[PDB]
Amino acid sequence: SFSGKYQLQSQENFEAFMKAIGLPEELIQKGKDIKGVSEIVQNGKHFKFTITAGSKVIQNEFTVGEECELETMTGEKVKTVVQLEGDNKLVTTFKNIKSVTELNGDIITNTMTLGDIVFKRISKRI
Repeated sequence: SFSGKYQLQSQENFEAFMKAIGLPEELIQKGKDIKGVSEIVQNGKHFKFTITAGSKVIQNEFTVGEECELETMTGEKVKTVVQLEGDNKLVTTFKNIKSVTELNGDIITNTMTLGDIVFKRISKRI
């Protein structure tokens, strides 16, 4: 069940992943190592997720089994269908970014793979 606040503890590969997709040294320097709360509201099939890492508010909205335009870091509004396995593993791909947001009780583990770089956020439910 994805409804909850999730504060970041440890992120593997923020500055290598964010430069490799295509961001400046301005939005990288807001959340370089400043912990962000992803405030997720699961309302059945209608999801939203509000990432606040430093001083950069990216509020997103998808519905599971519907083609929904999502505000990613470099891709300004990118269409992708988000398929849910059960109620605790979201499985999607934006442009060439395999985003797997798997819940492990409290720990929301977003293992977001470009190609070689694995951006793993380890975020416990506060």
